[PDB]
Amino acid sequence: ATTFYNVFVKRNSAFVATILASAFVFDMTFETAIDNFWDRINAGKQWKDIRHKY
Amino acid sequence: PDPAIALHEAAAEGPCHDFKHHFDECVERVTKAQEAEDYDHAEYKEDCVEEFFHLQHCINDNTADKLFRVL
Amino acid sequence: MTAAEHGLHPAEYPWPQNGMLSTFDHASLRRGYQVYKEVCAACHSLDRIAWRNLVGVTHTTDEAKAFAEELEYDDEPDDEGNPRKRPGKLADYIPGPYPNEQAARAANQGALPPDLSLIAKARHGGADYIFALLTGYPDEPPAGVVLAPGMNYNPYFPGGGIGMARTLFDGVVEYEDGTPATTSQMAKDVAAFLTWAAEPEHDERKKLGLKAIIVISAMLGLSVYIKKFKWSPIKNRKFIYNPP
Amino acid sequence: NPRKRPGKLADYIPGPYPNEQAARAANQGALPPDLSLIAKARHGGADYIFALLTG
Amino acid sequence: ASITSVVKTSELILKSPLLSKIVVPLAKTYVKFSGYRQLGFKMNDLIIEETPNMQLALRRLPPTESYDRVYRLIRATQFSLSHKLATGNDITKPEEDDHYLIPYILDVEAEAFEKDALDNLEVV
Amino acid sequence: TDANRLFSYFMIGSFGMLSAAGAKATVQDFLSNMSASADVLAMAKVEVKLGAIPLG
Amino acid sequence: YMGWWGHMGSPPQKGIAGYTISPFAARPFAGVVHAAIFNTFRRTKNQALFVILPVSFFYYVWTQASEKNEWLYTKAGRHELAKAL
Amino acid sequence: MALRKKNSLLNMANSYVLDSPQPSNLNYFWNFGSLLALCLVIQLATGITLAMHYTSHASLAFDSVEHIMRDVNFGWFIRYAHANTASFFFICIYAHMGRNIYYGSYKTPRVLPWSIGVIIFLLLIITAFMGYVLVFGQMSLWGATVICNLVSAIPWLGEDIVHFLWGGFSVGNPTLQRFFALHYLMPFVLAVFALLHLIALHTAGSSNPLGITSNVDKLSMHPYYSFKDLITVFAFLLMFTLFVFFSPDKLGHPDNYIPANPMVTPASIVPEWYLLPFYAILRAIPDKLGGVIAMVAAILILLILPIVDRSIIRGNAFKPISKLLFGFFICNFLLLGVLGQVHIEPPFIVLGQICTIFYFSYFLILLPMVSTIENIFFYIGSL
Ligand code: HEC
Ligand code: HEM
Ligand code: HEM
Ligand SMILES: CCCCCC[C@H]1C(=O)O[C@H](C)[C@H](NC(=O)c2cccc(NC=O)c2O)C(=O)O[C@@H](C)[C@@H]1OC(=O)CC(C)C
Ligand SMILES: CCCCCCCCCCCCO[C@@H]1O[C@H](CO)[C@@H](O[C@H]2O[C@H](CO)[C@@H](O)[C@H](O)[C@H]2O)[C@H](O)[C@H]1O
Repeated sequence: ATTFYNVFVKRNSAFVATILASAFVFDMTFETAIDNFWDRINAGKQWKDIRHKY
Repeated sequence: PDPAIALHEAAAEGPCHDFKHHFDECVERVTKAQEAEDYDHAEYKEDCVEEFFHLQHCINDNTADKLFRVL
Repeated sequence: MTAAEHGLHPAEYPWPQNGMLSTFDHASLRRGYQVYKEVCAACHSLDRIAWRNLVGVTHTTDEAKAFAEELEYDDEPDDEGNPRKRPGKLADYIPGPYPNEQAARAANQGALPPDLSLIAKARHGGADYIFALLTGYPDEPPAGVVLAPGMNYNPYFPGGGIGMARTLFDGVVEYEDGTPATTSQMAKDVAAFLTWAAEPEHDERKKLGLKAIIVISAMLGLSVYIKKFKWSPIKNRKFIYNPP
Repeated sequence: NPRKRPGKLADYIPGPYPNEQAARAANQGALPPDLSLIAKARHGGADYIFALLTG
Repeated sequence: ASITSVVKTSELILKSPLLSKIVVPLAKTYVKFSGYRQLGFKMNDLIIEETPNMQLALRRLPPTESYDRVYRLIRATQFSLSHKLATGNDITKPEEDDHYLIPYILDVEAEAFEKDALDNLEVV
Repeated sequence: TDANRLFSYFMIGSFGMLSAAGAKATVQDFLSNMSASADVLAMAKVEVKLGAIPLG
Repeated sequence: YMGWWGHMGSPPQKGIAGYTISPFAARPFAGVVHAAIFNTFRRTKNQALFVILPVSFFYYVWTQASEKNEWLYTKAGRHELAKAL
Repeated sequence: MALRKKNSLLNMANSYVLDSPQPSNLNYFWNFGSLLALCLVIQLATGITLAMHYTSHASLAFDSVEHIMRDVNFGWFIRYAHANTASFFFICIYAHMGRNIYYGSYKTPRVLPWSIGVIIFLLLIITAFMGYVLVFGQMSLWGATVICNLVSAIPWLGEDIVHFLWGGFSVGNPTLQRFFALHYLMPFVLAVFALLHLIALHTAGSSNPLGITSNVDKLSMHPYYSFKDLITVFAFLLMFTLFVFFSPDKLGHPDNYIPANPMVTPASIVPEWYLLPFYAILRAIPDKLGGVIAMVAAILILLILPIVDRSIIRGNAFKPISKLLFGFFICNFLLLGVLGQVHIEPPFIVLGQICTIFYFSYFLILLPMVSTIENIFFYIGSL
């Protein structure tokens, strides 16, 4: 736990780098997660669901 | 056959029966008044729009959800 | 004003797209386009929608190009500078039934059928108003209403007398998906379609709003923790006073 | 239906050709420019127009 | 307004038996509802001080009174920001709500208003 | 304890992370308005005849 | 009227000791449950009349006015409307 | 000496946003200032973006707004953000003015920031009105027609002035192009006045909810108010998000999605919600010129608060009668708003007149009376 602090938080350069890398990962995964969720709650409604008829 | 036809009829006979009666009474009065002569040379000509709105507004409140459920 | 002068206010129908997380039903949008094409387009334009807008919403690229290629549009002049027509492309706008307002009014006993591209945003009520209006022609006008010539009674329309006659009757359209084309079904579909036409970003907008709501909520929660954390020295300050 | 009217003072002086293509077709490919600004649109101005027409 | 105005008008009211009979009970209630005592203020602590006259009156306070005032303002500011009220000894009791500043501001203003009057004197 | 400080920096850092993710999303979406719009992108794909064109 | 740090324009302070603790040493949300419930109730109760009185009055006014207006533009209200114009 | 204090440029930022000494007890109503700064930034960013897509010609304006909605990437967002943030700008500005009236921020020594503020409020009204015209929908046109025909009431020269502002005999292309240029410019002027009212305020510093001096107990603007301002920024953005993404047309009027038609007059010319109180005041006076003067006076009368408030105490925290009077004043200002959108019919005609009298009588009669009486009650009540 001290180790975690020392590595990622103590130096601001490290902390900001950790924040931006986290932001990148969050951004990518959150996009994917919302996409899947949105497709499930709107199932059979969207173009992707009816496109197969054509 | 249009689902709305039956739902509107059911709502008129049921929850909006009081409003149905008002509109009916109104139409009776107005038709009778139009039947009488020198109606064209009267100051105020009565309509039934108000009663119609009350009825339709009621019917819509009792029907909207049911109608969209069968489409 | 009298309620007549305002028009009857339309019911709140439970549209598929009502609801913070709900998109349009695209199968309804497609059916609604077919109603527009077979019924409304006789009198009403949809000038702000291009063939490309239907692609990936209601139609595949092939179906939409087929629709465009059936029409003739004004090309650039030939080499002798004579005017020319070309077949339509996806970037073309859906063409109107009348060349100008005057032609439109002449065909409609003076009344000018508005463009429908924005009508769902341009009337109080939106889809509900369009649905109510198309389904709201009584068999007989309320006793004592005097309709102007070429007007039809419709209580949802302000003033009661509308220049547009009832147009949807059971089986005026034959839906390609086997859905029974009842008056109410066709009105629901076309009203959905016109709502999409007015706000084509609607599906994307609500998904991005969901993301925004989530992130901004989290940042709001954290901002409150951080504020309370930074302020705690000031809130927790205590004094001891010894008069000098 | 479209209609024509007689011109009024607010009307612009009308061109001899309906479009560029018609213009070029009538002039063995060359496009006679509009002259409304030609005196400002060439180095020389009036002198250029005078020299060209007499030269 | 001037404190002089407030003081003079109040004295007119306290003189008239009728007026005092109806106004003094109201004013006591008003001050109870006002609730400045629940932040440990004395009435005079609330008078607007960003005026040259009031700045001068504050400079004329005896050092003790001045130090006490600074503590009451700091204490009240802390209760304000905490959204707490005074409890116990911090609540100003009616007997402790003394007009410590009114004498000083009345003297400052007396001179300032005399100065204005005398600037407008006409020899006869 | 280091545990104690680390917790509060996890809150500050989460807030910085969402702010960074939110700012990227905001900037990227908002500036994309400047990229070619749908009408422009449609006027690509020009089709041309070849029957008109003589040799040389 | 306001200075800057070092000469803010405070009357001289003396005899006040201020104490506080570090944000890292404090629980920032200490007694938050008690405050959210009991403190908010106290503060709202103390201010309730100043909101309730004007809101209730103006809502009543509006309600009366909107109901009269609605009634005047009915059939029943024809005569009263004729007089009001 | 630290760089932020040494360097002239940095020192100016420092004096406003970092070392600025603030009272330690400002409550959340002191956050509307920074929200109005955020609104002003969002409006500049979205506004300049829309200007890159908008065409000011009347033959193309409405179409250019449709192009923004339909073709420009995220154009829908930029358009709705700009339109809704104009509503939020007025919510925040009324809140900020409300805060200033309730806490007596207009009293000495802050009369100058207050008076400049009243001008900022006028510029915001003008800015938002011109922006509304740029869409060139039915409400745009009929708004410009009616509002610029109020100027016709100016005696002798009124008609001439209207034609000069329109650039023609009716609202048309010249009017639209000039409103575009001015609507672009006015927000920069508004920003400068916003900055002037802060520079003016810097001499006294912020007032505080107790209305006492804060010279005794100051807090640096950063980090305390920086982090407090983030809470309301996120609260604001949550409200913004609900409107912009989920209900973008809730605050607007559908009539503006019909292209301007000088022939057809819309059902109802009602202004945007935030102008409605002033509109109600104008309708209350039967005379055309009277109405216009009253409407302008309803804004300029704020300039006399420093005179008509006779209290020896700053702000309403401790003044129960003033708090009640202020409650009635604020609710009446909302009732005026509501009366601005009803039809000119009984019984709202008389009601609108009474509410207009109440609005003015607050500044002219009640506040001077009530503040005088409270002075006497504080003094007698504490003897
Ligand atoms: C043959 C004529 C005709 C057909 C078919 C027609 N309309 Fe219309 N429509 C009109 C005319 C004319 C008006 C204008 C009426 C008026 O302003 O009095 C109009 C008005 C409207 C309005 C707006 C009413 C308003 O509030 O101004 C909507 C919405 C509308 N039509 C939608 C449709 C839809 C949807 C269909 C068919 C699915 C349709 N119309 C079919 C002629 C037609
Ligand atoms: C763009 C519009 C405006 C912006 C951005 C703005 C911004 C601010 C800011 C940041 C402050 C200091 C912080 C605060 O107290 O909230 C402030 C204070 C103030 N503003 Fe505004 N303001 C604006 C409009 C107005 C208006 C319209 C008025 C008055 C009608 C006004 C009057 C004041 C006053 C009197 C203060 C001092 C209040 C005090 O701290 O006691 N401002 N403003
Ligand atoms: C205080 C700042 C501003 C306010 C209050 C404001 C307000 C408005 C409003 C109310 C509209 C009508 C919105 C609509 O219904 O569509 C609008 C439109 C517009 N504004 Fe602004 N505006 C501001 C700043 C700016 C700035 C700086 C620009 C820079 C050019 C700008 C450009 C536009 C454009 C181009 C339009 C027309 C496009 C449209 O309606 O969306 N605005 N503005
Ligand atoms: C960067 C330095 C340049 C100086 C000007 C920049 C801005 C500036 O000074 O920012 C500050 C953060 C300021 N807040 C306050 O005064 C403030 C003070 C006390 C309490 C709180 N809130 C409570 O919790 C505050 O919010 C603010 O939002 O005022 C903007 C309007 C200023 O913009 C301008 O005038 C220029 C232009 C963009 C309008
Ligand atoms: C201070 C600024 C510094 C310079 C940074 C330069 C940033 C400019 C980048 C513009 C990039 C846009 O690039 C494009 O972004 C949009 C979102 O906007 C993404 O689009 C994706 O999400 C959006 C919503 O967010 C949907 O409409 C779309 O269906 C989907 O594909 C694309 O997948 C990407 O191709």
